[PDB]
Amino acid sequence: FRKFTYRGVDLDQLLDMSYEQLMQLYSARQRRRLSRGLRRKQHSLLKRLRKAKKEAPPMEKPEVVKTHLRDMIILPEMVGSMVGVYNGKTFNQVEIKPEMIGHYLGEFSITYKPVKHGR
Amino acid sequence: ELNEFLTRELAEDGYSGVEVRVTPTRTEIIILATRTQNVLGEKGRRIRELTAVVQKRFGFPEGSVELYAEKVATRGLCAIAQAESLRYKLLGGLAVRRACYGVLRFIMESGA
Amino acid sequence: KSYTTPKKNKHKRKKVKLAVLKYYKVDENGKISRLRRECPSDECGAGVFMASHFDRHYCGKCCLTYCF
Amino acid sequence: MLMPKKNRIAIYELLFKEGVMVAKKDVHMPKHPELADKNVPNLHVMKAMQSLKSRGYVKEQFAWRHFYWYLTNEGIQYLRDYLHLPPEIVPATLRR
Amino acid sequence: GHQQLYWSHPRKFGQGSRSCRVCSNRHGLIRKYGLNMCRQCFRQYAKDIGFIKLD
Amino acid sequence: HRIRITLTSRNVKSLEKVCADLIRGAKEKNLKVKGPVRMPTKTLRITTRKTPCGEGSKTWDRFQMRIHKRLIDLHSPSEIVKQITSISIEPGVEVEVTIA
RNA sequence: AGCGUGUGCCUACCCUACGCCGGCAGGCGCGGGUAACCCGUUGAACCCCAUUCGUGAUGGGGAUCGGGGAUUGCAAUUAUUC
RNA sequence: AGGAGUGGAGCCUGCGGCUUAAUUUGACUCAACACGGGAAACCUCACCCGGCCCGGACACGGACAGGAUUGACAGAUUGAUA
Repeated sequence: FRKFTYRGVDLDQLLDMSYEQLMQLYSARQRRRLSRGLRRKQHSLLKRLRKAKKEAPPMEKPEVVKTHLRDMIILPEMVGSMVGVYNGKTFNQVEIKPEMIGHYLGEFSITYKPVKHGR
Repeated sequence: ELNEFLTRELAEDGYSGVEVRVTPTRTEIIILATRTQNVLGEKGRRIRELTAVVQKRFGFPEGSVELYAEKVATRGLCAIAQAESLRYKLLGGLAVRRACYGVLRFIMESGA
Repeated sequence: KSYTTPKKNKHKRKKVKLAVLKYYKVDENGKISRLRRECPSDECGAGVFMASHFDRHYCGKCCLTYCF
Repeated sequence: MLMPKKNRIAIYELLFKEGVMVAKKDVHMPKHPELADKNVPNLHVMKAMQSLKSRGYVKEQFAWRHFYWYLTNEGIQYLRDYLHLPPEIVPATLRR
Repeated sequence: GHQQLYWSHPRKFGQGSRSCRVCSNRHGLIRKYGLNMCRQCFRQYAKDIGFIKLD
Repeated sequence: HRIRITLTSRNVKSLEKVCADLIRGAKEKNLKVKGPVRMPTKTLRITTRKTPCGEGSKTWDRFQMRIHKRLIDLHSPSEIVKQITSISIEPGVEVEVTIA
C-alpha cells in the first residue's frame, strides 16, 4: 500500500508548481531543457502542445493527439495524455504516469525498428 | 576573384591579367590586353562601362578607380594572351590540326 | 513513371463578377446606404471596407481579429 | 510570382543612371546590399532582372556567386519609353 | 505559412549554415584567415592569392 | 615628430627598395633619418590535399605565404617626407605613414 | 620548450589576462590585443625530487552503467562534450 | 642486423555482411578500407516517411482590366502562429 514516489513533491504539488521552483526539481539535463524560458520561433509549438495539453477528453481512455516533437518533455502536467510520438514509420502510444516524468517523449519511442539477425 | 570574372568577358580582346598599382584615393588598375579597339567599342564606351563593374561589387568610393588598357609588349609571349588565340579559332570552328600549327609557328615567329 | 500516391490538384479560385452592386446599396438620391464597416486602420485612409464573416468583420491588410 | 508594381522602378533607376549594377546570388537576403532605399529581397531582384534577360535587352554576366548587367543598346529603346525619360539625356556611362 | 517556413533553420552555426564564396558547396571551407573557400578552388586559384609552395 | 612609416611587403626586392630609397634619397635632404626596424615572418600555412576527391594517395600541399613588416624612425613633420614618397611608387609594399 | 592561431563583405561565432561568487565543469565584471606590443617570459608533458603501494589482476586496468551538477545549442533521448 | 610494433584484450572510427520506412553514397591488390580535407543530435544530406511556393524565363493565343490572379486569422484537420 504505497503510491507513485517522486523526490518529495506529489502529483497535485507537481501539477500546481511555479516554473522557477520546477527548475530545481528535475535533473540538469532537464533543468537547462526548461531554464531558458519562452520561445518566439516555431518552438511556440511546445506552447501549442501545452495549449493541446488542455484537450483532456471526457471520462474515457483519452484520445491520441499527435506530437512531431521528440524533444517534448514528460511533464507531470501531461500525466493523463495518450500521445502520438512519430518515429519515421509508426506513432507510438504508451500510457503515461508519475513514474515516466522528467524524461523526453522520444525516449519511449523507437526511431529504429528492433534489430534481428538472419544468416 | 577579379582575375576570374573579367576573363569570362574580355577573352575576345586578349585578356592577360593586370599591372595594378595602389595610390591614395586613386587606382591604376591596368587591364593590359592585346587588341583594345573593342575593349572600348565606341570611343572609350565599354571602358566607361567596365568602371562600376568593379567599383560597386567590392564597396569602393567614386573617383579612385580608373581603368586603362594597352597592347602587351610583344603580345605573342603571354600564354593566356595566346590561349584566347586558340579559344576563338576553335570556337570559330577550324580543325585543331591547322589552328594550332599557325599559333605554334606564331611563337617561332615571336622567337620563343 | 506511374506513382502510388494520388496526384494533388490546385483549386480554380472563387473569382467574383459585378462587385460594386453589392459593396454598397443603390439609391435614388446622391448618397449611398452603407452596409459594411469602414477602415479605422493606421496604414490606409478610407478606401478599404471590412468583411462579412460569421464571428466578426475583417479588414484586408491590418490583420486585426475583432469579436461580438 | 507576386512583386510590388511600385518596387519594379526601385530596380530600374540604378540600372539606368549608370549602365552597370551588381547583386550577390542568394535567395535569403531581404535587405539588398546597394538598394536599401526600398525593401526588395535578393530573390525578387534576381527574378526582376531575369525577366528582361530571355527577350535579350540585357546581357547577364556571372562571376563566383554575383549578378552583373552589361545593359545592351537594344534595352535603351524600351527603357527611355517605359521609364518615360527624354531621348536627348544619356546615362552616366555616355558622359565624357 | 510558406514564407516564414522558407528560412526557418537557425543559420548561425554548422557547415550547412555557412556557404562557399566560389561554388556555394557546404564542405571543405578554409576557415583559417577567413579564406572561406572550397579546398578544390583554393588549390587552383591560390597562385594569384599569394599562397605558393616555396618548400 | 616621430614619423613611423610602416613597410609591409610580400616581396624582398621592393621591401629592400622602399626602405632604402626613403633613406638613400633622404640622406641628401640631411634630415635625422634612422634605419628600417625589422619584424619577424608570419608563414600563413594552409596545408590542403592535392586531390579534389578522396581517392589516390594522400599527397598534401604546403602553401607557404610569408609576410614581413618594417618601420623607419624619424624626426620630421609630415610634408617633408610626403615630397619624397609619392614619386616612383611600385606595387609591392603597403606604405602606411604614421604622423604620431 | 618550439611551431603557432585569435575581433571575420556575407558574418553574428575571437584570444584571454586580472578581480569577485563556487569542491568541480562552470556563472558574473572592469581592460588589453586587428597582435615581436595582449593572453605569454607560452612556469607544456615526460623524466628529474621525495613520500607512499608490494608479486596478488592490487592502489595494475578504466570498459560498461546509475544518480546528480553546467556549458554549447533553436533544440542532445539513440548519455554532444566536461 | 636489430629496435619499436601490428595481429592477441577493450574501446574509437572507415568497410563488408545482416537488419531497415531510410540504415544515402563513391572507392576494393601496393595505386580502396581515421580516404572525399565526411570528428553526419539540426543545417550539411545525398536517403526516407509528411506538407508547401511555382522560385514554369519567355513567345503565341480561344479566355482578361464590368476584374486576371494574388498574399492575407478564428475553426474541423494540423506538427504548425502551413
